Amino acid sequence: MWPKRLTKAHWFEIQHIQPSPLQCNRAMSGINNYTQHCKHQNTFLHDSFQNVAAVCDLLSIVCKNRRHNCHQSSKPVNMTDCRLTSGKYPQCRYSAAAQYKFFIVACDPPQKSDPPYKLVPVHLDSIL
Ligand SMILES: [Cl-]
Ligand code: NA
Ligand code: NA
Ligand code: NA
Ligand SMILES: [Zn+2]
Repeated sequence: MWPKRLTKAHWFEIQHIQPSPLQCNRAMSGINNYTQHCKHQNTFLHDSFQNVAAVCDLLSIVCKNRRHNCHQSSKPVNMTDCRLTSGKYPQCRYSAAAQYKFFIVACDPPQKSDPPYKLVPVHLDSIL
């Protein structure tokens, strides 16, 4: 059972930091249970939390929401794009598509419950 009271960064990890190979139907089940719906799409970054969090130390750039707490990866990474293809919740089923792309994360100072880096990733802003 996932903790019931997650930080933004912890939810980012759960939703977007997962290793490959991974199967979309299985990998989405916890996320969907947590949100009580079949999420229509989700991108899994096939990199470690530590490596993704290190992107936060890179130059800050503008986000889609017009804040300036975003940061671009210095290299592309392998990622899987899970796209909902059928099922009534909780029977959610997905197609998978591999990608090899740069990403942009929004980062914030850690909350008290987060690992005590200078900044932690909280939102997958873009893939590009
Ligand atoms: Cl991972
Ligand atoms: Na509390
Ligand atoms: Na990984
Ligand atoms: Na960068
Ligand atoms: Zn949709």
